[PDB]
Amino acid sequence: EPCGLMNHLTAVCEVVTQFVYTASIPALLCNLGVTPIDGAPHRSYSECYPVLLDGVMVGWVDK
Amino acid sequence: GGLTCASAPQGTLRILEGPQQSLSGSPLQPIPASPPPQIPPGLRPRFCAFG
Repeated sequence: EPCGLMNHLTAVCEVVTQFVYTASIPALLCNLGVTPIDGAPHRSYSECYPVLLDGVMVGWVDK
Repeated sequence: GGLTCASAPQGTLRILEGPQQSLSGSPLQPIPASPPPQIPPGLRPRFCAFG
């Protein structure tokens, strides 16, 4: 009955438990080509990808 | 101090840091193949038939 439910991890696999802070990553992304939400990207939308940094909408990257 | 309006801007230059050049090497670096097992040197019959 527990077939397929009780899986077991592989040897190399590991759960991420270290909690860090994501302060400089939005500024780093906007220093790269991430045009943020409020400004307008230099190509039109639908030729731009959403960027989602851990639950927070960040911007619009050109294709 | 009136701050009147102006015309429409033609183009918008986007300044951004350049792509990371010379980061990846032109050949690839793979993990080497684990060797096939060798017959070890110095193997001899240690069992003699009794009597």
